[PDB]
Amino acid sequence: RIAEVDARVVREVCSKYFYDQCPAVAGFGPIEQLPDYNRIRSGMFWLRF
Amino acid sequence: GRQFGHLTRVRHVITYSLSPFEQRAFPHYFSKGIPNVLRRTRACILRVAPPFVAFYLVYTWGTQEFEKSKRKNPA
Ligand SMILES: CCCCCC(=O)OC[C@H](COP(=O)([O-])OCCN)OC(=O)CCCCC
Repeated sequence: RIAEVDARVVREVCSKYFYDQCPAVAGFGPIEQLPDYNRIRSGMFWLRF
Repeated sequence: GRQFGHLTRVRHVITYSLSPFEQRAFPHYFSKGIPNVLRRTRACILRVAPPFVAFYLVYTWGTQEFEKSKRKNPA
C-alpha cells in the first residue's frame, strides 16, 4: 500500500482533505497573535492555483 | 505602529467561534432585526429629535413671516 504512493497520489489525496476545507483550531496560552479564523481559512487555498 | 502580540494583557478568557461556511450570514434577519432597531431608536429618539423639531418650527415660522412680510397693507 506504500509503494503504490507516488507524487500524483499525495497531491490527489492531500487536496481531497486539505485544499479549501474548513479546519478546526484550538489555542491555549499567549495567543494574541493567533491569526483570525478567516485568515486561517484563507490559508487553506492559493489564489495562484 | 502597533502589532498583534504587543497590545495588552488578557487572562482566563475563552472565545468560541464558528466557521463562516458552517453558519448563515442572515440568521433571523427580520425575526430579531426589527425589534432591535425599535429598541435602538426608542433609546435615542428623545436626545436627537427635539433639536430638529425645534429647527422645523423656526423654519416654518421664518418662511411664513418672510413669505408674507412683503405683502402690502392698506396704510
Ligand atoms: C485583479 C484581482 C485582484 C485580487 C485581490 C485579492 O484577492 O486580495 C485578497 C482577498 C481574498 O483573498 P484572501 O484574503 O482569502 O487570501 C487568500 C490567501 N490564500 O480579496 C480581497 O478581499 C481584497 C480587496 C481589494 C480591493 C482593492
